[PDB]
Amino acid sequence: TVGCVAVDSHGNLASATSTGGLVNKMVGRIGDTPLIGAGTYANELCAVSATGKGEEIIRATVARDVAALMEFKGLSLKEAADFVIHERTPKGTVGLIAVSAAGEIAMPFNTTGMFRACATEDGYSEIAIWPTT
Amino acid sequence: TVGCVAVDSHGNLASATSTGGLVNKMVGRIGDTPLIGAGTYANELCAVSATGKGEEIIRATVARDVAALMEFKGLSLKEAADFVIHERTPKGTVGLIAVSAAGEIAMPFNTTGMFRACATEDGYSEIAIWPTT
Amino acid sequence: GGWSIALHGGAGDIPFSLPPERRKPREEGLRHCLQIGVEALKAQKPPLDVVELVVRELENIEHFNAGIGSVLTNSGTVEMEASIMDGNTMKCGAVSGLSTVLNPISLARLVMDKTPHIYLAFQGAQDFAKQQGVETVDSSHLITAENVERLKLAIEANRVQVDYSQ
Amino acid sequence: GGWSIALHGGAGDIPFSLPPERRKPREEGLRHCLQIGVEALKAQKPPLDVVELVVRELENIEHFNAGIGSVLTNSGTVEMEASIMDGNTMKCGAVSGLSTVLNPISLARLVMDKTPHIYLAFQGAQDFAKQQGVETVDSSHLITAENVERLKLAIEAN
Ligand SMILES: [Cl-]
Ligand SMILES: [Cl-]
Ligand SMILES: [Cl-]
Ligand code: NA
Ligand code: NA
Repeated sequence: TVGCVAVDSHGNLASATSTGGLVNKMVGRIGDTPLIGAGTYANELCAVSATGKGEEIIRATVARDVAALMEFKGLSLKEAADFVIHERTPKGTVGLIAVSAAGEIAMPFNTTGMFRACATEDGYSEIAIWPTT
Repeated sequence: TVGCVAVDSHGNLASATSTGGLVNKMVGRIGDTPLIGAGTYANELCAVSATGKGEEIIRATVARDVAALMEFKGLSLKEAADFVIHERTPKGTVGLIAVSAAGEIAMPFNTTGMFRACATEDGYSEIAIWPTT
Repeated sequence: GGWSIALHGGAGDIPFSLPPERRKPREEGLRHCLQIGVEALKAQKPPLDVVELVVRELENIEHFNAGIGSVLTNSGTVEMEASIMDGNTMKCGAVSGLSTVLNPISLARLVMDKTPHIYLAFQGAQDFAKQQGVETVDSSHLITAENVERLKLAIEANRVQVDYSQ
Repeated sequence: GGWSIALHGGAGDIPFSLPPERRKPREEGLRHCLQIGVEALKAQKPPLDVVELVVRELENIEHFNAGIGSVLTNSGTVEMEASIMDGNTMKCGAVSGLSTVLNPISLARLVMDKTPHIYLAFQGAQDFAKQQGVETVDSSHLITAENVERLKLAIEAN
């Protein structure tokens, strides 16, 4: 899977995700990536793009949940994204990237790694593969 | 679109939705019915089946928002169902049926009418088309 | 004490002046299927089994836009979709792009339980149906006059319409 | 106030046993696209435009599972899917079951923008692509020999 989430200084959010899916998937099998709410979601509050085992992301509606947690329970982007990845989804099945309306970046994952990169107008940028340490 | 939601004595909840979709849809067009969290969702807390303007159900992730408003903001089935239907969807585009773990039944809709029925073990029944008014 | 059930046959723009021919069969449909859901719960079938049972019956009402009586594409063809979800296990199953499967909801179930996937669509999902041996019918058997007539009106207006449209 | 961007090229089990020849072109891939998206935000392109543009490029990198370099079905075929969403409008687009389409995400944008639907799939998505005149290649061109061997291995592994 590949994805990007972006936000300007006025909090206009967006998400885009794209994949070839799962190696050896049955012909006709659809995953999370094209399901608004699972693989891809973007709001007033935030934007999200997930990746990993499609079936676990569909089931946990992870892109919507991060937004829903923020709005409905008041959690920050980091708390919400962490809850979905490290609580309501199985180890080794899913990673996500997100940005908030205010510019916040979260990139949790419960897999061994996730090819990732991020940056801000204020100057920050990492690229990574495995968890930071 | 057709659908049915049911719960037993133990809270075991389930949901099913089926459709031809929209009249005159482009070939290949996917609506809300086959998406989890959009047209169909079921949970610890509730089960939902939505119906109407597919795209408008995908956009608002209807079936999942209901469950999510309940768990995360504490809304009852009734309040959550009314909120998604009457405050987050353009009028004349969406109805839904839902039941909760504890037996509650909610059948709001913002269309002119919705073909619907429901019953409880205690003895309630109702067939209906238009709003009670 | 225990169970509740609800069901629907579509939400849309339904006039108060829905003619008898259009109204009685839908009202009858609702009753027939509700009796079946209630009896199944009374006999304590698992709720997941009950919703598949009731939707198969809703699918079989020619006056409801699912299965037999599905609305038509711009090409005048049939493409049915369905999903099902067990709230106790989070298991789910979905299908899209069916043209000959008599009871789509039951293929959604089959995908749930018999496939490491949740969602199958179009040719691949007819392949699965064939493999699983579910009932398939000539596409024509799914088509109703009412639906052909709706397409026509929608097709000259250049609109995408809900089955229940003025 | 300031812009931000995040991007990925896949999550999963990525080994400590990871060779450079597979590590570096993914690190270069990620760096190249970060710069493409950052330069877009600096020039203050709309976020929606920016995520399509970055995802387009992430697709064009043969080392990620999307666009060219997509993984294979049990029949050894390419079936690609994408989705795009604007949070300020709630507008959505999605495609599935694409095989000859170079930048699926750009086709997902077109459904959003040119169609009254959110989601088209398989033969009908491919029809729409053709009407729209988007870049199609034929499907050999999307199949890396990394993914062919990947598939064979997964089949006998089951
Ligand atoms: Cl996947
Ligand atoms: Cl629909
Ligand atoms: Cl009534
Ligand atoms: Na029917
Ligand atoms: Na690629």
